[PDB]
Amino acid sequence: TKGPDAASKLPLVTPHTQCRLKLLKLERIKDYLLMEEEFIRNQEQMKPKQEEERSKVDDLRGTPMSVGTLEEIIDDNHAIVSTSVGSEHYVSILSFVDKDLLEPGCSVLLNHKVHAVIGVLMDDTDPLVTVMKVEKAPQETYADIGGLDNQIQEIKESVELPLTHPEYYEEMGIKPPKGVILYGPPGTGKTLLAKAVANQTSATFLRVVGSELIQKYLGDGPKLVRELFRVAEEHAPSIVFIDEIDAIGTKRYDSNSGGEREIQRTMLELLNQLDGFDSRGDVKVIMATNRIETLDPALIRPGRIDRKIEFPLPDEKTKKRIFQIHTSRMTLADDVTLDDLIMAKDDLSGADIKAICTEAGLMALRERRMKVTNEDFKKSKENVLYKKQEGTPEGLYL
Amino acid sequence: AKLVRDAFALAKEKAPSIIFIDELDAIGTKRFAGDREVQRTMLELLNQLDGFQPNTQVKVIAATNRVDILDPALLRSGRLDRKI
Amino acid sequence: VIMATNRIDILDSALLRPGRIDRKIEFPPPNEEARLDILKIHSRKMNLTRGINLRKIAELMPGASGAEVKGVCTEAGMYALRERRVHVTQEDFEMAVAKVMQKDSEKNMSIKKLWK
Amino acid sequence: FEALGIAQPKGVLLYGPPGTGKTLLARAVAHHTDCTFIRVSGSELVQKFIGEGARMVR
Amino acid sequence: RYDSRTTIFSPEGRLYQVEYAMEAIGHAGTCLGILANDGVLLAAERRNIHKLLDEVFFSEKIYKLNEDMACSVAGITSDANVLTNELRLIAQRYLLQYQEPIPCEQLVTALCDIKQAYTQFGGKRPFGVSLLYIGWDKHYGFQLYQSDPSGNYGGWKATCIGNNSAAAVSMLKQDYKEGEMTLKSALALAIKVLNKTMDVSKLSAEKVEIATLTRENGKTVIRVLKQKEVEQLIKKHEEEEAKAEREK
Amino acid sequence: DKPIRALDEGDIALLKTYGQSTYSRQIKQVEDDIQQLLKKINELTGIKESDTGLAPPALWDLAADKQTLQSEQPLQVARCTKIINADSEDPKYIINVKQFAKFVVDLSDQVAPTDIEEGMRVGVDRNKYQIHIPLPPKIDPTVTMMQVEEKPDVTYSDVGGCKEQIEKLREVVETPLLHPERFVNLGIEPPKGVLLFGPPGTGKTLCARAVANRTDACFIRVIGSELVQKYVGEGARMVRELFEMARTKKACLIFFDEIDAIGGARFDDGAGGDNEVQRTMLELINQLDGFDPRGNIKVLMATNRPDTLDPALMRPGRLDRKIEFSLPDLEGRTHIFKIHARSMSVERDIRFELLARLCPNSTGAEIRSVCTEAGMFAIRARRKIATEKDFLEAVNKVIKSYAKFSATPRYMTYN
Amino acid sequence: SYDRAITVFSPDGHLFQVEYAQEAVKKGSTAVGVRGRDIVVLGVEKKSVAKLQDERTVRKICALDDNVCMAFAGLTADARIVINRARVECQSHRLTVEDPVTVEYITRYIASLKQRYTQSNGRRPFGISALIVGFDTPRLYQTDPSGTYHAWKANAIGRGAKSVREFLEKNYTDEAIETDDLTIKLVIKALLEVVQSGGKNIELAVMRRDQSLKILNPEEIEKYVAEIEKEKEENE
Amino acid sequence: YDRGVNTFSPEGRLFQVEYAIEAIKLGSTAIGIQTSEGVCLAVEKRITSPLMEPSSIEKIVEIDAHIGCAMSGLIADAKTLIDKARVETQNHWFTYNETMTVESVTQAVSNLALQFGEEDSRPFGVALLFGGVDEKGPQLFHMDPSGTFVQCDARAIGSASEGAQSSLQEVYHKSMTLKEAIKSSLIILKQVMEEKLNATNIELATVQPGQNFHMFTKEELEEVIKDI
Ligand SMILES: Nc1ncnc2c1ncn2[C@@H]1O[C@H](COP(=O)(O)OP(=O)(O)OP(=O)(O)O)[C@@H](O)[C@H]1O
Ligand SMILES: Nc1ncnc2c1ncn2[C@@H]1O[C@H](COP(=O)(O)OP(=O)(O)OP(=O)(O)O)[C@@H](O)[C@H]1O
Ligand SMILES: Nc1ncnc2c1ncn2[C@@H]1O[C@H](COP(=O)(O)OP(=O)(O)O)[C@@H](O)[C@H]1O
Ligand SMILES: [Mg+2]
Ligand SMILES: [Mg+2]
Ligand SMILES: [Mg+2]
Repeated sequence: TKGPDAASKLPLVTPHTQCRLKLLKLERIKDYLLMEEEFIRNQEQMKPKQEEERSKVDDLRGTPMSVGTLEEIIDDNHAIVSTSVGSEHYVSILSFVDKDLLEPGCSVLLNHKVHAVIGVLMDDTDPLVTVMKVEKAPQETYADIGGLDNQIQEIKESVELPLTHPEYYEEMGIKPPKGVILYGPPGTGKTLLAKAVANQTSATFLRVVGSELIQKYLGDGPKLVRELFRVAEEHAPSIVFIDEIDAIGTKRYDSNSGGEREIQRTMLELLNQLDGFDSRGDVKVIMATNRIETLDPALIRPGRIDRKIEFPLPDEKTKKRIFQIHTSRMTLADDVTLDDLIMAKDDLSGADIKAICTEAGLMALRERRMKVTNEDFKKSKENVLYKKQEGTPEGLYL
Repeated sequence: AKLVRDAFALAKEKAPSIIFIDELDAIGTKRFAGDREVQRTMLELLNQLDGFQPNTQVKVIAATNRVDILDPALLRSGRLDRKI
Repeated sequence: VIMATNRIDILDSALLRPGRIDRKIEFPPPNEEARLDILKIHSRKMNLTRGINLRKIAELMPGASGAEVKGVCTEAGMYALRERRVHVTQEDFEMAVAKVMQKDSEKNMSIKKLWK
Repeated sequence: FEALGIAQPKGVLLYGPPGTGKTLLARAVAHHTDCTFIRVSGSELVQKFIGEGARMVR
Repeated sequence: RYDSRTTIFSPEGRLYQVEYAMEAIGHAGTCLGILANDGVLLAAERRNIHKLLDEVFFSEKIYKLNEDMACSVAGITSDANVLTNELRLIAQRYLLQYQEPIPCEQLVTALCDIKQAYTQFGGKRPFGVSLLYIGWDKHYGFQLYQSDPSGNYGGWKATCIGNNSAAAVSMLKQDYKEGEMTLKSALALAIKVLNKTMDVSKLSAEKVEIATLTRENGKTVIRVLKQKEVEQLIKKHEEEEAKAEREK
Repeated sequence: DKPIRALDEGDIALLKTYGQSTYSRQIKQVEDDIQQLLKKINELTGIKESDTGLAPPALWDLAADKQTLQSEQPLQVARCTKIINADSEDPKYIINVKQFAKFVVDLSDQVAPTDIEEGMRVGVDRNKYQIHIPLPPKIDPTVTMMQVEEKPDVTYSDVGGCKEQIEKLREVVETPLLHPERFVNLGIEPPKGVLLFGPPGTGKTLCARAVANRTDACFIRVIGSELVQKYVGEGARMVRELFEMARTKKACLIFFDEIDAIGGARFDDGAGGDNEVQRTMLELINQLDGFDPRGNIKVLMATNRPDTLDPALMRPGRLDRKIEFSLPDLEGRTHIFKIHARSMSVERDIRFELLARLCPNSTGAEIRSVCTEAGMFAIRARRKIATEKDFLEAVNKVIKSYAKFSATPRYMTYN
Repeated sequence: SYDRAITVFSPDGHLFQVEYAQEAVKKGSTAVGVRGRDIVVLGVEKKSVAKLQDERTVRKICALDDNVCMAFAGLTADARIVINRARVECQSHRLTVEDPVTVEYITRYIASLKQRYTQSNGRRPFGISALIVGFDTPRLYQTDPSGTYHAWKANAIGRGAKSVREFLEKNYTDEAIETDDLTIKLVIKALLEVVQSGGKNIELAVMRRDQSLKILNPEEIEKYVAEIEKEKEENE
Repeated sequence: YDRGVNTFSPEGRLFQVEYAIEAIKLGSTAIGIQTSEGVCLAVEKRITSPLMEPSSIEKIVEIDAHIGCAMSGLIADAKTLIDKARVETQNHWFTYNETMTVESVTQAVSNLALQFGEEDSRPFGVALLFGGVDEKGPQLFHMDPSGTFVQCDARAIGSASEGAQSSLQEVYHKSMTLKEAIKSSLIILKQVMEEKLNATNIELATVQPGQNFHMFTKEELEEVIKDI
């Protein structure tokens, strides 16, 4: 089974104000951590059997242990095993090995001298895949996202609600959506939403770049994708986030480009994993891309990617929410009227609002002030907002 | 290259032998590190063609769907020349 | 991350967004006082002769790059070297400016007169 | 920045006409940084190979 | 791409060829127009000023369409020539039909309509010429008008097109007083804005031509300023700059 | 403007002190020691002992394992390349040790010369390389895992709107197997290959799953990632061994899912291109048709981009029948809607013909997504029955919300 | 691949250039128009002109004839051409037949003229949509770059179309157009739902029964805006 | 092959007219039934906004006092064809002092339609249902962008054409009366419409031999509707 390896996270300490309540909650966290440290330190200290078992098994197998590939199972205790050098050896299977675990192609621990099967290596996970697993959940939560109520609701119905409440889906008869593509202009909150869902989820989370799943050697790309998805299968409730799928999701086309055909083969293996022969199981996929129109139709089609969540440039209410969230830790003055920044049509995104807040803080620091003002925000708006050149036509239209 | 040499030697051992090389585009691809090994195989084949000369009973027929991919050195004069 | 590049408008607006790049610092061609500062900076080790007014040299360089100022100083030094001297004169600086400020026009009045 | 509540700025893009001191300013920063100043050109991360540029960036 | 033909709408509804002509107008020489009480003037830069070019027309950028009208020019030379000739033809046709000078605005619209045609019918490239119009009539007095390659026009009191048009229009926005501007103040403003917009320093007079329009005893005289008065205008501007230097 | 003044050390100290410091220092120190404490716990536990093949104690309980270790000796696997047979009394045997070398050895006295035939694989001792035991013929592991051995639960009643495609498929992969006598009587050799092609999500993989569900023969779901191997010529050998395994089974079925991966177009103007992938594709071409007749191996190939395939592969001697899956008609889309809404808790008054007509150009996958979205809408507002309005909203959300930019003012052009 | 010509049907029967022509309207400033029992009113988002620009030439409300006026949204030059053609056709119709041109007839002519530029290649379609209001009975029609006209009790075209229409449907009541001042106030409110500057960017033209056009000066519009604000001040 | 009206395909098909039928498919549903008692003709209105005057949606037009027409597809092409039909009817009356037969009216409209490419343009992307009484009796004709036209006892065009056509085949016989034809058309329209059927989402028209007048229904629609 090998249930999910959910990322560990400390409880959120709120209020975020530098008050005594935050001190008390943080000191409660420190208290419990010290309790855990004391118990885990005095556990092995007071430890006075299985040592005979270890002294027999380890002595019999000996060190070092070679790692080979099982090729054939001839007898109940004899196997043809190929070493990493590609040389096959007819070796013996020692008694202290589960015969049901031995399968062709499995990674098998052999003795160094006689290469006899001393055990089976379970994980044998590519290091480029085990690094995709998330161990420390990101600090961003659903409370750090301003607006985006529809997008958050869709992503929760897709990858969150089925885990907590599969009762609705089972009762009505729907198979819950198992693929979501977060597409929109950059800086709108796609990666932020991925961070938030990773923080909230109780299922294992795999983060991919859409470009680290691509390897030098000819066949290692699709093989790496298959390994990643198999690992996702192992920890049954899983979420596989592939940021910037544009890297491999680009539309298929015919050209010589010996590397591009491997690119397309890798993406073909990806879409086979998403929806092909054999079921995919209880593993959700979240994909993010700035440009969706350049993606291959067979990748973003329903059944492979069930939902296409659009992240538009924030509107007035959403922008006001972003400003309220990102100046929450600030010390605003009384003359500040955030509205003037929220209005007008600068086409500023959530990342733009974050930079506006940061630059207003820097402007206040320039005047040796730890509290921001309206003038600082106004200066920061023009200082940071200068991104696009023209983006507009002339006075043709009345 | 060993396979090509052994096949040609087996053709030599039998007096009336006909070699049939299908899909010459695979090993007859123009040169440009598996390219090195493919070149070794193709040049061994070329040497085998250059080997026999006294109108020996060993004759070879090559079939391909592509001629542009085929190495022009394969055609030459003392090698496969009957472009049927 | 510090990223330096010309052609600000040709790099995609995906690394240009505020999250990836928080500050976009423009390096306009040096103004007159900036050109004076650059001239003073790059002539520190050059043995200048009294009557080497660098303000007038900055006037004679209407909107250079800043590397062109260093090239101007280098070419004045080259004229001094070719004359086998170690000092630099004002006329030397002005004519070095003229050489470094070599502009290539269309040289085809037919093309220039297309746009009336 | 922690007390202000803002997030520390990360990226600085020095853009302008050529020969104005962008990489000169980068060199000056590298001289007084008391910190690691890994340098990258715009063409060292290309490679002829698929996924090698991304791997080298990583 | 949707810019191969003038009659192809972009998916966002933008005529890319028309916008290309508008942006190409920026290549043309700077020409500016200022309205003022009892006067209206155009100024232009001679651009190509090579010593082997004889100056025999004296009005390479300013043209007289009607008795009480004049136009500037900024765009393709051939398109400018045909547009000016056709402007004169329209004005003379109106005068022949009605025995009354064409009231400025209509003339603009007339030409503009024709330009619009070149942006609608296929097989014809849009007129890559934008031009200013100055005039006077019995309805709205002195008028200044701005045209576009698309055939769009607009009334203005002070506007410039060509090289560094944005800087000129910003300077005019800063240094124009609606209602209380005269011909002399307008000429000084035009000289200073030309000096700032033209990268060349000291604004040598032979590189700039100024043509004014004024009403004199019901004769609506259109004058093109000779070099001699531009010398004294440049000297006046230099002496005002020297006087402003006194603050330091 | 006024230049920004520098931030002197006194200013830094004032800004970091002239403010909240009653609990700021304590809060920051507590957070830092919290992080350090977490690191301490993680380090001090820090094992997560990896699972190894250690059997339960009662399973082995064997002190004779060491006796097996020291007494028995390892044997390297090598195929006897040739029988020298010098005088049939000292025959000698040329063997090939995979990639190590090739040797001239003799059998140990344990085995008989008649039991060691030419070409088979045998175990040799590591010292004198003498033959010690005959071995079963090599079976590639990944090739045997390429088989399915587990019929999916997709029947033929779950593929709506593709009646012609299903019948033409069964005419090539089912009918010539269950009832061959219907063909030999008419002297017709049925097609031995089918290429399933069409828009994505039209049901090619679903039909392949149904075929595997009721094949009754050997079904091999070829993985496109395994024919693509790191080493030169290993993919071609993969194809050879796959076809040999198929020939071992009586009248096997092979399904090359997503054939575009290894079915590109051959070229040389790219200065090398793939070559290895092209060589594997060429060997597959050779196995499909040519000398050495393929046999009773009906081949299934699916791809939703067929125009990039090699014309040699597309030639109707390897892929004889070309079944095309098209966008379902109105009746087919009604059938798909009924199929995918069968298990849903919906009303009995849903006019599925209306919904099918509301999705003119839509694949079966889009119909399934519409049904799932209707269920999602019925779940959002917690109703236990999905009504017609939910299905209409789902159709708008799935088809219309992403079809085109033809807005209603622009859609007023048609009436 | 089927959007580079006007005479090519898309595989799903779409004339994509004709559809693209409507984006030019979508890029224009909002123009709203309603009809009352005795008046026809039409407001315009009069975007602020430059400081030195004369706003006399910038006209969006143009009177086709003494009994019918028209406000466009889209390309300004195409609008000028269409307005001139409509004036010429209305005068010609008055010449041929004594009775004045009906608003329905002039809208039919404008729609046919726009359509005839979408039937031939090498002829760019008009990129404007028009609201034509007149008396024959107060009638309001809207054209389309495609060449289709429609009769409406109330529209709004241009930049704000969905928002202003959404405001309009649940605001156009029988009592809303009961009084002429009520209808003008409704137009002002509908325009203010999109034009977020107030007064300075609002231009409303009202044509009464058997009367002439009257562009509302920026003092009567200011008074109506103040009255609307006073009426809306009942929330507190 | 699918870029001009003058390019033939390897199969011989013109891949431009078929696109015009596709343009038809996204119009609005129109049912027409011809019975010995007359012709009935129903259309779904597809109202877009309450502000929009419903009388502006001209899905039903009067070609003459005896012949009416229903469109489906582009408004511009349909109105051009309808004006052409009216002009031909008036010209035939002028030059022959008789009412043009609906077959001849459809012939004239089709003759205009076939000229999509004839001169050294594009097909009219609209199907027309011409109902009306002539010297031989009531008649119903259907015409498509290619200019092919045929008499149909009961024809459905626009969207929902397939389902409405199937139900029409199920529920149509030769000896239907006008009232039962109206009822069948209305029930089919209700079953093929996403919006609830009422007096404002559909319009009805009918022609009778001796009752050519009243070539429409105005507020008697509810009379048939609530007696469904
Ligand atoms: N709706 C939002 N609410 C709160 N913060 C936001 C929002 N949108 C963006 N941000 C802020 O912007 C930062 C950067 O945005 P993010 O990482 O989500 O980019 P993105 O949308 O994934 O863009 P890209 O196309 O570059 O991947 C986030 O860390 C977050 O602080
Ligand atoms: N006729 C149909 N009836 C029912 N479901 C269908 C039908 N056609 C397609 N589907 C649905 O489409 C889903 C995905 O389609 P499928 O896996 O066959 O894609 P494909 O067309 O082979 O695409 P790819 O190009 O990725 O190979 C299936 O899970 C199935 O539910
Ligand atoms: N402000 C300046 N002061 C002094 N030297 C400068 C300045 N700007 C540019 N330079 C000169 O320009 C040269 C390098 O310019 P560089 O930084 O490469 O420009 P860019 O980054 O635009 O290519 C240096 O030798 C430096 O001396
Ligand atoms: Mg992101
Ligand atoms: Mg540099
Ligand atoms: Mg598939």
